[PDB]
Amino acid sequence: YTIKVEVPKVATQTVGGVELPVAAWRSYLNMELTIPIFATNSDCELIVKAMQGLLKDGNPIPSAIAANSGIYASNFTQFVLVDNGGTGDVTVAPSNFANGVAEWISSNSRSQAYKVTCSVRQSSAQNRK
Amino acid sequence: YTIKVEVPKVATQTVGGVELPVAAWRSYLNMELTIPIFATNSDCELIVKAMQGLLKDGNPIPSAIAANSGIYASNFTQFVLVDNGGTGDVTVAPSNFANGVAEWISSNSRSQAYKVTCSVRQSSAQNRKYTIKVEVPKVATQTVGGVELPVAAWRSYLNMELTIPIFATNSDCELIVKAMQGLLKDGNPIPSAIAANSGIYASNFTQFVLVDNGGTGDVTVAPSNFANGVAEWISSNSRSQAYKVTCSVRQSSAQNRK
Amino acid sequence: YTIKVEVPKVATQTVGGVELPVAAWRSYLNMELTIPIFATNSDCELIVKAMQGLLKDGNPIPSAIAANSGIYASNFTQFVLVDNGGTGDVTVAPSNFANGVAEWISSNSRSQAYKVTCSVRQSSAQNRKYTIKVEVPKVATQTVGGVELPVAAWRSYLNMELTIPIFATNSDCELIVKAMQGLLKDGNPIPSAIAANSGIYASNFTQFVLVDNGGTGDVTVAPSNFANGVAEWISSNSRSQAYKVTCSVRQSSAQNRK
Amino acid sequence: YTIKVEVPKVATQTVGGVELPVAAWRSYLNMELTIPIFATNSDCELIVKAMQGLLKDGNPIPSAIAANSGIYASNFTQFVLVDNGGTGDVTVAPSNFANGVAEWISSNSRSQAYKVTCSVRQSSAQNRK
Amino acid sequence: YTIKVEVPKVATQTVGGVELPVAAWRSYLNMELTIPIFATNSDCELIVKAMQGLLKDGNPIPSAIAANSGIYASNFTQFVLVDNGGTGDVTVAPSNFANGVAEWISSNSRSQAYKVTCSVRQSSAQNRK
Repeated sequence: YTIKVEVPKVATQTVGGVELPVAAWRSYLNMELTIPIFATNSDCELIVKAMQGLLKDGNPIPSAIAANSGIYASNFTQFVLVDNGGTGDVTVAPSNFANGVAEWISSNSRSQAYKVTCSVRQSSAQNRK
Repeated sequence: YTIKVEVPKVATQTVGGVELPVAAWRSYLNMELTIPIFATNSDCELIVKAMQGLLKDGNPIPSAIAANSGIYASNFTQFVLVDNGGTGDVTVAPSNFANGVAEWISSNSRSQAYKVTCSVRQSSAQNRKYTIKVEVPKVATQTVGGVELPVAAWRSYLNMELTIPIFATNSDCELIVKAMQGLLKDGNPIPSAIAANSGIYASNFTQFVLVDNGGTGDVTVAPSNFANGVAEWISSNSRSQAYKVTCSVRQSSAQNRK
Repeated sequence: YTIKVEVPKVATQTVGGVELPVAAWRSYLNMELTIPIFATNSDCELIVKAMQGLLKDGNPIPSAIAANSGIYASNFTQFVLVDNGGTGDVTVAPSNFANGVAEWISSNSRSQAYKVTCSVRQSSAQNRKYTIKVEVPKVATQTVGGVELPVAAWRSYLNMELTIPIFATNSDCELIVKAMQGLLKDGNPIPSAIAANSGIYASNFTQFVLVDNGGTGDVTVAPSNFANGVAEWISSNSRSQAYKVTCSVRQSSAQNRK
Repeated sequence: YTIKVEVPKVATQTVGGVELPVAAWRSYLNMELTIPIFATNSDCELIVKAMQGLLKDGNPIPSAIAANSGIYASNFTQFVLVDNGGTGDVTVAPSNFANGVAEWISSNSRSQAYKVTCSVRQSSAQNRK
Repeated sequence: YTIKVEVPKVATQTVGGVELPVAAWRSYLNMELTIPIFATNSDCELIVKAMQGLLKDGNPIPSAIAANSGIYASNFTQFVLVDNGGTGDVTVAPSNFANGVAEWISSNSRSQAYKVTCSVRQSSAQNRK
């Protein structure tokens, strides 16, 4: 799997006196996951559980990021990307499935929107990337 | 957005038979829409409203298409391009007929005006082709050399090509116009997807009425394919005698979405 | 003036169907008119009257066309080319049949005579072609070497090509003749524009009866296109089975208008 | 805009004893108008008003010309070019719209007729000529 | 005759924080008129009448311009160039007669003013341009 996420910072920009909604900067997340062909569905569930537990609230890895510090069909559906207790949530919706790459986009201007992509590819004879 | 429509010829047609050549029995519609990335949802709703007002009954373009005619000195009239409930309406007026291209612009400066152009041509021996273009601006004031000028921050572009065989009866052209009107009706999948900056994936991919004939004789299209992300609707007919609708969306360039 | 007419074949025709090949179902008429810049309105009315008298019922050319025939020794007769209410009428008489071209001239000198020529030919495997030419003079006296001679100051030229498929019935040829007669009837847009040295723009661009069948079964043509200045009329049919009329006017050279 | 007007002087000419109606001479008027794309309809109305006021009766420019002295669809319609109080008026009628150039011609012989042409063209990126 | 007219668009411009009255853009009108030496004063009056009728309100040529659309001594005196019903009129006044070219200028700043010029010259042996 190759999964990419983009988080923007929404703002207004003045191009010669003209106001346009843009993103001041964007943060990128890239992740690659390799699974051997011998893996049973239970092994895949264990991998998913490990990934979920890596970023649970209160653990060192998410706590470092949260303060900018260090160490001291039927599947192409809209889902909630950012949950803020029911108010201020960010929802992405499917947009494109060209070249075997699925895409999601939040309901906003394209310049101020969240972007999520996911794709699978048989990289090796015994590994699926 | 890329949209394609295929309409069958009904006059003197035998149901379930073989009718050749293919080009003598089918009408083709191809629509391309370019929207800049700076447009919000409210801009998309305005673009959808402009499209709904372009093909409304009684206006020059549907009247010309429904009667196999071109643009002449009796249907060249001003019409409401964008309807906003009687307040803030955007209307266009005849402004040019040079080189065989009919043009309408709104009562604004040349840098802040809605633009409509229409042309017809005998493209082949047995085919006639309509070319239609619409330009929708985003008005702004921009300061050059310390002086303010009216400009457009960006423009949204719509182009349409319509190919009709010479054997089509006036009723066939009326069917084409009705299908065009029913494609963009409010509440249908494509305008809803356009107004929300999204695509057609699983919950808006539903069957809908393409041709409305007062309850009796209506034409309904149902989903039939989703390969490569392109959504496809067909009617209850053979693939050679059915209404076909295909829709897809991609990112053409870094500044626009098609 | 450049004028084009398209006539459909009606015998054994199915309404709204597909009929192939195209060349087996349609008749074509192409007319070119060259008028010198020195002609006034009264000269144009005389030219229009000559055209009206050329295609009047009972005359050699319409009789030959309506019966698929050529020119032979029973319809080769003299006829009134220009009618001026019994006084000042211009008549032509048979004068030549060499090389397969039938010729008529008026009772005047060879330099001051109205000229009419007609020929037929099997131009293609399934098409027959009529070529018709008319020459209208402007008589004058000109002094060369101190001696007066009769000459023509200028000549107005009319040429017509008519293509008919071999499958056409006598009734189809009668329909063609009636359409030809109704095109140039007094009060219709084209003769009115020709008589006034003008074109078809907005007020003479009106619908008119092309084929007159005694009130019942009449054919009416209505405006449908005005691109590039060319005026176009069609009947209430598909573009493959309708009567089509196109008219345009330009300046061919510094001395003539076409 | 590029607007041209031709005014003839009607006469009869003897070509070897043959009388022909011709124009002894013709007067030509050529005018070019440039309008920026930023112009509002009110600006265009102001320009039209200035053009009309440049040639109003009693002003220096028309008075110099009148004595040969100096300084001391729905639009292709017939209109009156010369107004002479309802008697002796000159009316032009549309004739041709080839190559994007509209033409008008008075109801006379072509050799003794008034000629009016008008055409528009995008000469520059910000100017319409 | 060679007649030129300039119509400005008045505005204020900020040069490094300094306000100056300027014209954002200018529209130019150029016209050339040729009259043969055989023309009688009546012919010149007819030419002036044709020029006036070319731009009368309601005719195709001024109506196209008004909406930016197409086709579908004793003479050097001040005169009204733009008439707005007695309120908001634009008046030009004589300024210069150098090199045989007469000039008019509206009573404003030179950067925001209307400019009218007129000059006559014998271009050919039988034509006056």
